[PDB]
Amino acid sequence: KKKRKNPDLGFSDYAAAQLRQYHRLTKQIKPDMETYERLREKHGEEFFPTSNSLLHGTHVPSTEEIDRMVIDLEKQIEKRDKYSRRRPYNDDADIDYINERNAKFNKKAERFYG
Amino acid sequence: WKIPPCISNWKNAKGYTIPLDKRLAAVHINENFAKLAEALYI
Amino acid sequence: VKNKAPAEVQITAEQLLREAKERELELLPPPPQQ
Repeated sequence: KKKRKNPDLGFSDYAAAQLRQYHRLTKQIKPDMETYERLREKHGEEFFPTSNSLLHGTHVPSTEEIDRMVIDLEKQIEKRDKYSRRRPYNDDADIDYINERNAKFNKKAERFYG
Repeated sequence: WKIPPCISNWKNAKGYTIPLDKRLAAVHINENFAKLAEALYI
Repeated sequence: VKNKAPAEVQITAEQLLREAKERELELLPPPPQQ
């Protein structure tokens, strides 16, 4: 059995959050060594190109593949859509604001003047 | 590096309500006054 | 006829602010979907 934890911190740079998300997505993927070997026995030495070494024009993908990336796109898009968790419209406390822009400005002022 | 917002006492461009407290926030006396005043009483 | 006599609760400010807040004066009705 296995165990780990990862706590959230400051967004410090957009890079940090991006990196966390990449970690998760990367861990998810599971590759088929079948297709890997199939692709391998055709091309051989072309498999291991340096930045500058080797070249074959284009690798054309079966559509079924393309569907995988499209699906992952939609998933990540949703997960990103949920970035900001909204606090429910609570009327219970005292109202001094005149509109929602004013309500939010009063909230930002509450953070900076204690 | 966070920048507080300004609430001015002159400009309220959008007409926003701010509580008196946050609206608000954004003496010496020498010791020779005693010697002068008491010298005068005497 | 007028009767001057101490009222019951009061007309404290927050009440004015809440009533003006609920006057919604001109938020706007939404542009109609057609």
